[PDB]
Amino acid sequence: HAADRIARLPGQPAVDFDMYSGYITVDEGAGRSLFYLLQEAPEDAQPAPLVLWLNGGPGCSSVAYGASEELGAFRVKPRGAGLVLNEYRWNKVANVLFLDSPAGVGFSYTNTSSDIYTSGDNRTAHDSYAFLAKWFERFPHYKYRDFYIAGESYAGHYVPELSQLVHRSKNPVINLKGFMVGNGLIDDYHDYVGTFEFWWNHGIVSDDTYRRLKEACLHDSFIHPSPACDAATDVATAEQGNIDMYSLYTPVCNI
Amino acid sequence: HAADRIARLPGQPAVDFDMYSGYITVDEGAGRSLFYLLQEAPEDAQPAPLVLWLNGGPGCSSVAYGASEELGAFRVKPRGAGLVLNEYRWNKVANVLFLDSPAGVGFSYTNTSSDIYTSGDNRTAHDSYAFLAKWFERFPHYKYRDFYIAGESYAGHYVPELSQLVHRSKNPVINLKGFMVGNGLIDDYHDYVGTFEFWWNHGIVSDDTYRRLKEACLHDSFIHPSPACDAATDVATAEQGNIDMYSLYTPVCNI
Amino acid sequence: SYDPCTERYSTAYYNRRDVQMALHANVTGAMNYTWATCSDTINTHWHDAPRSMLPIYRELIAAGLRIWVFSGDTDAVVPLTATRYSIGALGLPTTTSWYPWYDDQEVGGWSQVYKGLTLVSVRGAGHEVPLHRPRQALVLFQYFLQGKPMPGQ
Amino acid sequence: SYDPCTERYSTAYYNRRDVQMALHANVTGAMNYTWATCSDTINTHWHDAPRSMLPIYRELIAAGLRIWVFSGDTDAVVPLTATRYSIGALGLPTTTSWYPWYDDQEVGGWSQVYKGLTLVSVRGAGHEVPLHRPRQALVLFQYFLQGKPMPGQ
Repeated sequence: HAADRIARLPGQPAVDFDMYSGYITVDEGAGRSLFYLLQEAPEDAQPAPLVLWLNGGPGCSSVAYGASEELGAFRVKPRGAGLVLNEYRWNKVANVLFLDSPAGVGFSYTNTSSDIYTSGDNRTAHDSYAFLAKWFERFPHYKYRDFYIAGESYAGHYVPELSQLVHRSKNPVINLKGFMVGNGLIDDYHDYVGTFEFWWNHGIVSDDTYRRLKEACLHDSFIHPSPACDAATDVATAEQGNIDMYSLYTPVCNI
Repeated sequence: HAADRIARLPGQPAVDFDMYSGYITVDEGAGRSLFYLLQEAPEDAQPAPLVLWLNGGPGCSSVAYGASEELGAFRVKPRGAGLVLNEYRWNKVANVLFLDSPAGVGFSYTNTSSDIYTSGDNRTAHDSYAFLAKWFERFPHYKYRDFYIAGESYAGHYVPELSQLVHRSKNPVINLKGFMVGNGLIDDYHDYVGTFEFWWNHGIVSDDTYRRLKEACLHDSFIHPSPACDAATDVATAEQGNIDMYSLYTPVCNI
Repeated sequence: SYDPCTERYSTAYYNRRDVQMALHANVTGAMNYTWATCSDTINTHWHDAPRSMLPIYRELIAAGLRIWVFSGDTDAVVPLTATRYSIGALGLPTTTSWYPWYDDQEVGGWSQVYKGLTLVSVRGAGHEVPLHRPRQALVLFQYFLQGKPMPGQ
Repeated sequence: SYDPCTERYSTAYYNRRDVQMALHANVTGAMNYTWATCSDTINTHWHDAPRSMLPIYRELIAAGLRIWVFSGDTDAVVPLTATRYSIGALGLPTTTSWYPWYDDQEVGGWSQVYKGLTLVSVRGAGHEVPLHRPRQALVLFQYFLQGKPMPGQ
């Protein structure tokens, strides 16, 4: 674990808390290893809970997002030149563990190159569980700590799925207290439903397109829409124009 | 008309266009007179159309709003200390006529004090028509000009109502070309309907309250809601909290 | 840059005797009441007010007048959906389906052209469009005046 | 102050050999591919993905776990209404109806407490809450951690 400690990152201001990062092997046979980043809470906040943070995609990295442009301790300067402190980092209040998942995302990797074409909720959940078990073994001072799993987007899937293994697992070292999901997939149908209504109520699609979507997509999955569904969304996309779908009232990056 | 000319307003930067303001008597018997403010387009833009601008309320002044914190040539400094030029004023492109209406609003007035308790769409429309006719007589260089009526809010009522008299009027001096309505009352029922859906889609009311509103108000008028309707909206208001209902994502004035 | 207290200022400014003068307002000093942005009395003593304007619309539409309706999309008082449903009740036919309109390189909002009416939304604007989205509100006005559809690209 | 180009920066920063080093990343220099924020392949080669999470929710809810769901209200990708309808499908009972929550004197967003779940909206935030509403996102996290309802007044 001590080997995982980070001294100072390039262009990183001096701080009052520690950080670690490194790989954990989740599938020996396959050669699947996951990269993590642990940013701890300062001493005055200790002993703080342990919070596992997961970004979605699927295929998106928790370090990239969560850690770097969201709740992580720092923000990257332009041209990836340096770091600035995130005044509102969540590590002000908890021990935050960022997990690049699944294998192949961010810095995580697979020895078995086909891994990359067979990813899924099950394996992802399973490998994460593994990661956890091993991680704790390497950070035994974390055993028994209050533990929470949190994430956003596709992680609406990852969080509870993992939460479930864990809970069922009957792993006594992991004190799972709950989970938190931000803007996440919860139920395909309902989500599809609320999605369209929201768009229409935001003047982002036409009446017809609103209707086309409700008719094409309500029986699909968000991740695996039917071809009707995509045809529909292709239109919606044309209607939405050059706006940032993830933040309606803010500008798009011009670079 | 020349008597209506304004030289310079207090704390008002120097400009390249003229302005006028004064009263027009719309009901001799009653002693009802309407105050107006005409801000003209600069020479290079002339001869520009004539645009009558109306604010809503009902009971709100076009000068206060339209002219002063919206499309008018200037903006008032803090403490009503002065003026700044509105870089995007509509008088950059048209001759803009701001009308305080009805009598009793802003600077407009009534000799008959009960006027103030009997206001309505009909009279308002009628007095405006009168105002117009007379106004043109005083600004004869405006006769035949392309003319448009525009407004927002309750003016969703005023604009087309007036537009209609005018059109029907068969007044040959007024070249009415059309009207434009911004965030305005168009149809009570539909508006009520879209209103609630919008709120719910903006996370401003609960599911129950959303339902309560749809049940209490759909048969009412916006201006004269039933007591069910208000009871409902009283809740909605409690749910909305201290936000600016007219601009969801912006701050409220703290003074 | 945005200032929610504007009405405070106006009310100050209009109550000034020098401004009233320059305005030719309250010539005789007779108006023995303070100037306010609205009259609560009128506001609260309102009479006739038809439920629908749709018919006037149908009329004027037939009369061939130019008709534009707009909506600041972050207003909650008389919101976009309200307008959408209302206009939709006119049952007009579409000439140009909902499309994004631009101001330079940004989406200023959206627009749909019907046979006899143009509907325009202003992305990010509250109730007082020319107050929250001044640059875009001006664009809107110009196209309306030219009787030209809001611009793509 | 807000910067939509953040991903540009990260991608730069993570590709640096000094940062990888300090991170203990790509120790052997073996990873013969550039670091990216997402993997399009995985992204596009996705397999199993149940339609609903509701059952896990029911489970864990019964198991007595703490469950919070949140939503940045100006996100269009996985929006608020989507979440509203989804949670509503759980049919849980309300312990505290929808109310505005505050951060100092502002409304940070809204919240509703059910029997076994807390739902929280973050007024004005896009998909990445801690990016668009950093101050409020932090408040959210603290209350969750304390297992305490978002604050009124």
